[PDB]
Amino acid sequence: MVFDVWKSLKKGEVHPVYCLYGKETYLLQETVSRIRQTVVDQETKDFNLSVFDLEEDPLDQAIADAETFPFMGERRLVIVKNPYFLTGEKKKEKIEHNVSALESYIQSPAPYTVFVLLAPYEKLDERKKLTKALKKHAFMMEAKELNAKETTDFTVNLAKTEQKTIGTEAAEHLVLLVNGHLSSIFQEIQKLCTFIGDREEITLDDVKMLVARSLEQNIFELINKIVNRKRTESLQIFYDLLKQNEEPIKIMALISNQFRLILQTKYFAEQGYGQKQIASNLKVHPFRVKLAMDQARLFSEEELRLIIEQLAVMDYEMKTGKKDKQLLLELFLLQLLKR
Repeated sequence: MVFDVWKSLKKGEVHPVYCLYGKETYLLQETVSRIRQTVVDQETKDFNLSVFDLEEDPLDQAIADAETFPFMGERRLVIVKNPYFLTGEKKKEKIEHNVSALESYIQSPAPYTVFVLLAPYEKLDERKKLTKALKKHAFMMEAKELNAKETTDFTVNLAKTEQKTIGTEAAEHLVLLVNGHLSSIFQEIQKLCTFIGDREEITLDDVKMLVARSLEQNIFELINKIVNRKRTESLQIFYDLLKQNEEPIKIMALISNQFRLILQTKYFAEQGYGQKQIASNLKVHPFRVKLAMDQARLFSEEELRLIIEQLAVMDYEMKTGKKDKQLLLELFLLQLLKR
């Protein structure tokens, strides 16, 4: 897990070869950053840090760097992004790398180098020689996209890394408020750990007082309330947005993005595709795809198409000429509530 690596780095356990994979790029990024903070010194970072992207860079140069002594430092850091040849994708499109030299390197790596493969794919091809070599010689870490329940456990465990705790109710509420984004959970957990001072436990009350419901979560909820005929609850959500000075045009764009998502999700769901395949097809986090799937059940295809076109018209009427922007939005939302 991400936590195994993070805890290891803090104990001074830094290994010569890592393979960080999975589609949760934020955790890949955060981990690469912690490894950097561990091995690189700012005074020598020009000399002891190298980043390559195998989409455009030669593997051999990354290896030649890895085999160079650190310069006025104890360790060197070499980062190698996008080993697409670890997957089963169409191999004709890009650079034809020297995989065998890489296999050789990870099997006998330079003791003074920390070599990190950053492979933002869900799955590596287990049949590939190099994949087998990594599972043996590299510290493998998967940063997968989480569902609702997994996201709660992640939040609970995250608090522990700061020597605090958070109960499952408080954690579930936090995850709800930030609409499941891990980057937001990480941020809010750090704020909460500081906030509670000497106290050990982040309470549900701490979460509610400190953590603001995200705009994107508000948009989601506004749409729930509307499709559920809860007239005042949804008028209240909309008002609060305006009242904290969100721009009507921005509110509209987010509403538009969600309705487009619902239509797409409904389209693929009705062909039997699951939360899993839809997220990867749409390049949207499964957490957010699940919610769109739930909402898609409450609208017909024809409604969604109408709603979407209404929003494109509003976008144009707002961007061009002088119509009352808030009024345009009021009318739209009122139409939705009668209809």
